[PDB]
Amino acid sequence: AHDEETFEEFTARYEKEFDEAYDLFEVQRVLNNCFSYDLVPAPAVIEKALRAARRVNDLPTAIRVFEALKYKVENEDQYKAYLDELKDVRQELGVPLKEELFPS
Amino acid sequence: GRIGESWVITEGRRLIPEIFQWSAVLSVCLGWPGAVYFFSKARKA
Amino acid sequence: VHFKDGVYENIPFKVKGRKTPYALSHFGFFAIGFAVPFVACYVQLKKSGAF
Amino acid sequence: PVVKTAQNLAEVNGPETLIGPGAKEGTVPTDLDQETGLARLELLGKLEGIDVFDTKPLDSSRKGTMKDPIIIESYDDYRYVGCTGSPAGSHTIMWLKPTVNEVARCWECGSVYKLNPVGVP
Amino acid sequence: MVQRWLYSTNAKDIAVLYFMLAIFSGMAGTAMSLIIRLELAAPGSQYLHGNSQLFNVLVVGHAVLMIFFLVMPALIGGFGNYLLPLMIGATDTAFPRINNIAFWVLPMGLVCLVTSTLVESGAGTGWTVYPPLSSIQAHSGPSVDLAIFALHLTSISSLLGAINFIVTTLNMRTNGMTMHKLPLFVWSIFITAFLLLLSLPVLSAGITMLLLDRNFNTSFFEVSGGGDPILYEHLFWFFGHPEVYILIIPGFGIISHVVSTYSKKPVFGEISMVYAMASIGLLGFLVWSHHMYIVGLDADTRAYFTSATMIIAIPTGIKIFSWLATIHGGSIRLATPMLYAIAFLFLFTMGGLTGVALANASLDVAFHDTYYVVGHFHYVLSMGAIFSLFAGYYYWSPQILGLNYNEKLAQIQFWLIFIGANVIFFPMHFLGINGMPRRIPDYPDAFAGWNYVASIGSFIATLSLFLFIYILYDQLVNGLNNKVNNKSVIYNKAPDFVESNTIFNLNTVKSSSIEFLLTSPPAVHSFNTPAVQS
Amino acid sequence: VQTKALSKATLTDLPERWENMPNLEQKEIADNLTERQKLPWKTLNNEEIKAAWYISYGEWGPRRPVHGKGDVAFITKGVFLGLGISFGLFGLVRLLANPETPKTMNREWQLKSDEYLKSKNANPWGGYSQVQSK
Ligand code: HEA
Ligand code: HEA
Ligand SMILES: [Cu+2]
Ligand SMILES: [Mg+2]
Ligand SMILES: [Zn+2]
Repeated sequence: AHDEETFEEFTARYEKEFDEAYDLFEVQRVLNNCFSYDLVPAPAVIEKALRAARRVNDLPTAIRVFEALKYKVENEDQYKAYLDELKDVRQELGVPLKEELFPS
Repeated sequence: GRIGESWVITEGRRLIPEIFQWSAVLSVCLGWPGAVYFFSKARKA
Repeated sequence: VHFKDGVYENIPFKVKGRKTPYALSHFGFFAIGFAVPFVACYVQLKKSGAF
Repeated sequence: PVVKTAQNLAEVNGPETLIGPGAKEGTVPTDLDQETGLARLELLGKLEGIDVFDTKPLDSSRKGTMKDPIIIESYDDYRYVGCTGSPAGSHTIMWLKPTVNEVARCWECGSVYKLNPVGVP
Repeated sequence: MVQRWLYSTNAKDIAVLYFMLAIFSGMAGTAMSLIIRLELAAPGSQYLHGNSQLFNVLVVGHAVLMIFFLVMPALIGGFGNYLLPLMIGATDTAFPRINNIAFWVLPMGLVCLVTSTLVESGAGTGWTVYPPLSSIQAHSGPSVDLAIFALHLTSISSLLGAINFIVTTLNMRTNGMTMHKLPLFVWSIFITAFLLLLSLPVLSAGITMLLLDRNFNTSFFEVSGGGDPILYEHLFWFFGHPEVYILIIPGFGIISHVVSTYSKKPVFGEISMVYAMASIGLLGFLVWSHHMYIVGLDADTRAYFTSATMIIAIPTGIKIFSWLATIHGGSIRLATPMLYAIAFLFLFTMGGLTGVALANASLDVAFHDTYYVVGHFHYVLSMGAIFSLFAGYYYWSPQILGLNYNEKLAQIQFWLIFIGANVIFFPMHFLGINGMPRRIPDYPDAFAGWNYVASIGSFIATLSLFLFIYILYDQLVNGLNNKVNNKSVIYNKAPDFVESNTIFNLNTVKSSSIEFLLTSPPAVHSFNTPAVQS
Repeated sequence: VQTKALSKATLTDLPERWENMPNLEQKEIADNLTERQKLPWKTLNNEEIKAAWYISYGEWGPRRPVHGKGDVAFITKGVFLGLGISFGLFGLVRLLANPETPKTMNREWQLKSDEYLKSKNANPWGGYSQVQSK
């Protein structure tokens, strides 16, 4: 569809596309196709992406979500007010970030 | 955006150092005839 | 007959199994290519003046 | 030895069966009489109903992933397949190389392609 | 091996031979450019003492050899013969003996052009070989007859290749290639092969009229006797502008593909880009006399042609804007063909802007047969077609030859040819607007500095080609060791961000045309079965 | 609880160890890490999370950079060396050209040749002085 996609149609289409993946190629593929759009996705998309990366049982694609997002955002105040919205999902899912994992 | 440092400042900080290096690379991609004229004997060297 | 394919059976030069080094043929090709205008200049400079 | 000339597409047995009978002394030859080889094969096929050298854009109706792939057919061990989405023109054309021992996954559409390699080498 | 290289009706083993004559003739032509710019380095009779006829012979040899035996083979013949069957899924081309005779009548045009520069001092006219400078009264000998028989043979070669290309991409496409789904280099070779058979018949007619009023006593351009030399200027430049649009349109195709595949983005509006390229093709015939603003045309027809050459200028502009749009927002992996693709945009936009400075029929009276013109075409022809040629070789030859080159030597070769060719042709503009005419052996010694600067640059531009020759040698004897021992780049398309390495090794090549899915050096029967597409 | 954790010595210092490890050990710790990820994620120790991130996403193999480890210095050294080499070879090619100059090249001729110009006021507002010789 070459007609534009509003934000609600975007987040509903991609939530129903993150729910259906079963392999690892599918999760990374739909994650790349979600991040290589123009907008940054709302955390309703990305907590579902974290659950869909938990279903395949591999860790580093549940970390590169956070680093790709840090490359996505326009400053770090948006990044901090973002990351305190995905706090408890990051807690009980137990994934790390980059800056505390690789201190440099 | 809505909350954060404003887009005018956070893109001026990205692009204002780029203008001077663009001017440098254009002044040395088109201005080397001035540098070769400066040392020759036509400028009473 | 389909001619058999490899990494060195796509070019007219034989490279691996030779008797002479490959640098001889590969640089003599561009030596004669770079020296055909010089021999044109020589045959044109002995026909009119000197050299 | 004994050779007949393959009245339709069922009785071909190689390149020695596509000859056919010659014309007479006065009649102009028809293409059924004298044409031989691959052209005779295509003519006999088109007179039977089928046409050989099956040219068709591949089925991009369903998506299809590793539970049931998109099955393609080739007489060799590989077949270059240019995927263009779950509709006919969704994303730009990405070329995959499904072979006999590996499926081909699109990475932009997501569909997979697997062969039934006919072969007979 | 005699039946694989001398008879050889297979479009993969004809393109290698095309490329071999291309590198041979390009070496000969740049030896002539080195000799020209070495003699023009200082006023007073240098290395060739006196003898302006030898300099005229050298400049027509450089011009016609490097146009019709390097750029046209290594863009039309070699690259089209290797890639036009390999992108649309034909097993190989239609009329295979026709593009074998096209290649095999190239180097006999080359050997008669070489032996034309030896007999009775020689053809000196420049590549736009004009009457009555070339008629038998003012130029006696069998030299320019062999020099234009070379053009007859090259003309025949390029037309046979054009008919070959046109039918082999109008009929033998693969299963799903529609009329507008082809990659853009196929469309460039398509439109270029149309402009060849729509243009060069007029050229061959005009130059055989030149031959049979040289030797067969007719009077087409012999003026005392009825004719006029203005008719040759018309009949020549009616080919002479479509010839360079032929030489530059596959450059646009190559640059489109390499900026599409080194920025991980499709080209911005491929349909509008191919409409712009096709309109450039069908419009490049209507502006043939912008090389004849001086000879005595009316101001009304000069007004028409200076109106129409700017509408020639606009779709090249929208093509360059689409190139900026398709490299914008990408993930640009700066390898060595992407460097040439980036340099081509700037170094061709510069020449096109000075070209539309030339295109005003008002302004052409101050700039005609003047080194400003040399600065324009030695931008848009040299840097254009040959930076696209280098971005064709450094991008395709790991797939064709199957041997990976050295990377750091490729980047020093790019920066050496970029610096050492930007220092040559940039003082030509100052020599032009200060008043230096073309084709002089040398000059009144006022403007004695910019020629010296250009001559100190041409040695850099020659040393970079010597390093390119060493790149060819290091690729040919150290291909597998540059695969293994970490001197090269192996994947031209990098893995995306959130994709693992174990997942990149599944889908190795994310192409959009067929050519990077065939194995290194590809099989002689690649498409046994057709290559389906939806 | 079935699979065992990798010990410290098999997995220490892995971004500094991945390039010279044999290709039979790399498949083993790749298998071991991709089965260790099937547990709850909080019981994955902090020594092996860096190992998994470098194995799946590190700058090795496919993600190797095109300008790696000071090769920008090598290519600018090659560019300036090529400029110097071409300058020297242009000089010693220039050395063998022709012994004598045209006689109107030294400054003594140029002063007369622009005195003649200012006699007839040619190029009055722009430049008219011609010397260009030492
Ligand atoms: C193909 C077009 C082409 C190219 C590339 C060049 C490039 C050069 N030319 Fe020019 N030239 C002409 C076509 C070209 N020229 C024409 C048509 C005229 C007009 C003649 C007339 O009207 O009388 C002219 C005139 C002309 C003049 C003006 C003289 C005059 O008329 O008064 C000069 C002076 O410097 C010159 C010398 C050079 C030099 C030193 C180069 C250097 O740039 C050469 C260095 C080039 C390279 C190093 C390119 C790489 C070479 C390869 C072989 C790469 C191989 C790669 C593959 C095969 C993929 N030629
Ligand atoms: C490769 C072939 C080729 C190409 C592509 C061009 C490109 C152009 N050339 Fe050139 N030209 C030659 C080959 C070529 N030329 C040759 C061989 C000679 C010497 C002949 C001789 O011996 O006498 C010559 C010299 C020459 C002349 C003859 C002058 C004379 O001899 O007296 C003219 C006249 O109009 C001209 C004009 C142009 C224009 C307007 C373009 C345009 O096509 C350029 C288009 C590009 C741009 C316009 C820039 C990109 C666009 C934008 C950035 C958008 C904004 C731009 C605008 C709004 C203008 N050039
Ligand atoms: Cu033109
Ligand atoms: Mg003219
Ligand atoms: Zn797809």
